[PDB]
Amino acid sequence: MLPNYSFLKVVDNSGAKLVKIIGFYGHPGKAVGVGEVVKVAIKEAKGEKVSAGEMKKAVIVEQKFPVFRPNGSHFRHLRNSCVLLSEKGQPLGNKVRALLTYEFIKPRWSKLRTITTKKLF
Amino acid sequence: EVIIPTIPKYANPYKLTPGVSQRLRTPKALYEPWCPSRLLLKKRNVRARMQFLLDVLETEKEVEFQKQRNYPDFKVGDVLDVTMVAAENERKTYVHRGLCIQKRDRGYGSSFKLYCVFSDSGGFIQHLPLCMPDILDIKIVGQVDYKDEEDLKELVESESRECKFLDKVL
Amino acid sequence: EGLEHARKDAEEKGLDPKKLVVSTVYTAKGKYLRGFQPMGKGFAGRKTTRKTHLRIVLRENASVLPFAAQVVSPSRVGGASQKHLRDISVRYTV
Amino acid sequence: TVKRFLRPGGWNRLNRPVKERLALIKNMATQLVEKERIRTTLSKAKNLQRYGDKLITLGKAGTRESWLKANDIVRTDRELHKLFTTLALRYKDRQGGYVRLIRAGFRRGDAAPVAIVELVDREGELRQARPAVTPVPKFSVMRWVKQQLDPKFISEPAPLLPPLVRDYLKEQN
Amino acid sequence: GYRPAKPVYPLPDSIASLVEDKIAELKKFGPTPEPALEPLPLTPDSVRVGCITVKAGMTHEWDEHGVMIPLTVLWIDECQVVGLKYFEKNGYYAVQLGAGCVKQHTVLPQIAGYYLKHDLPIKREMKEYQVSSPEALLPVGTHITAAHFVVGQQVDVTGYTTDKGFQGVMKRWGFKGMPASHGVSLSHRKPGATGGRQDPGKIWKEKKLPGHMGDEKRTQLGLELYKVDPKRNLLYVKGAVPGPRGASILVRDSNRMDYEERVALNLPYPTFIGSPDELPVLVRKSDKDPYLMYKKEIDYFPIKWK
RNA sequence: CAAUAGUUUAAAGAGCAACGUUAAUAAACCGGAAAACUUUUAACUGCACUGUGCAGUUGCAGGCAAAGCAAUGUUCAGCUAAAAAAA
Ligand SMILES: [K+]
Ligand SMILES: [K+]
Ligand SMILES: [K+]
Ligand SMILES: [Mg+2]
Ligand SMILES: [Mg+2]
Ligand SMILES: [Mg+2]
Ligand SMILES: [Mg+2]
Ligand SMILES: [Mg+2]
Ligand SMILES: [Mg+2]
Repeated sequence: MLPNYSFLKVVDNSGAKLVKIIGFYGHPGKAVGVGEVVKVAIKEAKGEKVSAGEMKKAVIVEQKFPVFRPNGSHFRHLRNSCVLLSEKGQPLGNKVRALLTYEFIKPRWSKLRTITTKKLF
Repeated sequence: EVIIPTIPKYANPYKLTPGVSQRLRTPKALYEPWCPSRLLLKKRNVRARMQFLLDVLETEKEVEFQKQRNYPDFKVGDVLDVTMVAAENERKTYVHRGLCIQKRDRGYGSSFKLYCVFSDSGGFIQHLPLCMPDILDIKIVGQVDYKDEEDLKELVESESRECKFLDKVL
Repeated sequence: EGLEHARKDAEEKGLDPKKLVVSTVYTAKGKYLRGFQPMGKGFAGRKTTRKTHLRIVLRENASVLPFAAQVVSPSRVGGASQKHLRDISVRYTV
Repeated sequence: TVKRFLRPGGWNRLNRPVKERLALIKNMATQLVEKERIRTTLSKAKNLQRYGDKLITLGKAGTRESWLKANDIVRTDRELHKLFTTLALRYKDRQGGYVRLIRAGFRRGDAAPVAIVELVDREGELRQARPAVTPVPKFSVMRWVKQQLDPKFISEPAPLLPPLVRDYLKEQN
Repeated sequence: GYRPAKPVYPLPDSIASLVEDKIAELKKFGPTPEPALEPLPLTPDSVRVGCITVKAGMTHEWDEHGVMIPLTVLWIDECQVVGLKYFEKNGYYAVQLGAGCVKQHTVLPQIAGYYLKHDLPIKREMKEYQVSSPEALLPVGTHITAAHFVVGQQVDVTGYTTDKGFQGVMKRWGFKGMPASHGVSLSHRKPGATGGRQDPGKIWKEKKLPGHMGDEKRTQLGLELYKVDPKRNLLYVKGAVPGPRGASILVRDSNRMDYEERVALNLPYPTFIGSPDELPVLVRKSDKDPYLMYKKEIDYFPIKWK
């Protein structure tokens, strides 16, 4: 549950460190969670691939708010993080330092499921 | 020209307790909450009987669960190994190791929280119903000392010396 | 007090107290004690104590309303209360 | 019965803050023990009746833990001594209901309701209370039912020293 | 309330006799019908009778797929047919059902008189269900039990909601209010404007304002019947049901179901004939996969790549 | 309001709440008057009652117990005490 204009930490190796959400897609409601794609503005980057002031797409990977499962359980992280994506829908990096959860077992996240180090499933 | 009505019979001759499902140390009740109001020796409120009806149903489900599973009596501060099934991933089995930070004893709605830390990703918390069928086994493997709730909360916020196993097994 | 005083007056005149009916009652203005109380920003108000007269007339066999009140006994305290002699063995039977 | 509220404990607010509320109830409880009969408003009487019953329970306990709790409630040493010695032996067999409340109309000035709170077994009692232990007829359904449900039913007052303690003393001496 | 009574006048002697003869003729009725309890075919337009139940509370359970299901428990104490209506006397056909039990000395003589006259217990609640044909009438005294329903169907529930008391616009109607700071003065939770000026010059009817909230009749449609316990007269329904514990709830076959669905369920009609004591506890089976979205793309995704 | 999150120390498996759960895309749903019908010796307070009484005398959210704590058990408190003998 992240409202618009929230700050996120980048967990890929594309060079970006800090981003801010500036828009949503479709009709997700007043907040977005893990598995949704948003539009972000880069605030702090140290690299040649990306620079501060650009606008990119990203996917939410971790959040501090409870994530509920059909069996009645839920889990929580201690940070909010995302991964930058290209216009074709592929990551801009090749190494993700995050814990992948059940949301990414879906077929559309094959590339993330390959470059991620630790997986919960 | 006279029609005699039918008098119901007594289910348990010379037994004063119907034998409803209750915990061992609770004094036995003298009536069944689902019995019609007309056939009761004591006319107790429907509202109070409905509360007692739910308690009987809860105990019936708990008895069946205990016949299916046998878990240890763990406490807060113990390190546990929990075997679970991931319905999302084609019902595959995994084993999780973590610290128990909260335990609620509320009958059939009992639950607990499991805490663990990873090498780089940080802390991770799970809330697990105790009677959920997805859980297959629970075992105690160790203990972590703490002074009070404030000390335990500080430990959780500052991830440290909680990396028992770096990843999940199976 | 007025009701009792009027009945005593009726008996002296030779009327039966068991047939008396309240036939007329009204009030009348008395002499008032005037005063003043201050208000905010220098304004002032009135502070009056009022007084009234009461008149009651009782007559025999006058038209009366049918209202009647039920009467019950008060709480029984002392040797006249015998709730402690109840036998509670009967309620265990069918 | 005494109404239950939504605050911690379900007690009355007595139109006071919690600190002043506890100071008032402790003082009145001390006076009830000393005099055994008090006349006050209905709200203070209802709260005092429920509080008074729980104070007698501590006296019946007769333990070091119970005395410590009571020592913070009672205001006078003489009243505290009476609670554990005299009242403890008085209500050995009575299971609850050590205080009664009877309404007594309205006051004169503010027309507030009033009541009388009194102990339920003593000389000078307003009424005669039922015996602490109810006698059971020898040929009643009640006797048979109690045997089937509670074999340890008490039918007559028990002595201060039970037979087991008496037997032990006799063997010792 | 009612309007003041209208004046009445005696009839002329040349017309009084005629009026009385005609009025009596219209008020003369034939013998009461005698319904027979027998299974009947179900037709495209045929409504069944409902039942009166008591709300017990909420619990939860896990299904065959391991999913947690919230449940509401409804208890049927004693429901019987206590009267009939037919066209000759009332103009339409209906069945009257009663439930509960009360003591004779706690009700008005008018209420107790009806039940005593037919040798029935004094019942706390009474409700009417309209039927389609005279053959749908049930004999007086017939019991309506938990076997009246088929596990896995949909039902409708009606009742009175929980009383909340006198509540304001923010809680009663969800008004936004006014800011907490920036110069606001004693109007944080007030409704604001209630009209305009000289035109229209008044306040419209049913304008939303503070008032009492919480005791009103509401109906929930399309709830699922999860489990049935005929022996103990219990119904387990998924979802929320209006009213607090002990509220009286009316249960009916949902109008959201089509004729084909009712035929497939093979609902009892006019009602279940037999002894419900020797019946087992049944749980509905769902032939669906709650985790299908993890194997196939069925979820909502607004972005089209490339 | 079963579960999850927040909130009260004369505390809690309380109560109220949404950030939580269920349902709806309709001749469905809701409100008051009233014909007709039925019943009656034509009916009419009250459980501390400014939450609710779906509780009126083996009635009860008091007290008391080894008890899940507005539930189970119960001899006490208050409102409202009961019976022909014998055959
Ligand atoms: K106590
Ligand atoms: K309008
Ligand atoms: K509900
Ligand atoms: Mg001045
Ligand atoms: Mg606001
Ligand atoms: Mg100003
Ligand atoms: Mg202000
Ligand atoms: Mg509630
Ligand atoms: Mg209590």
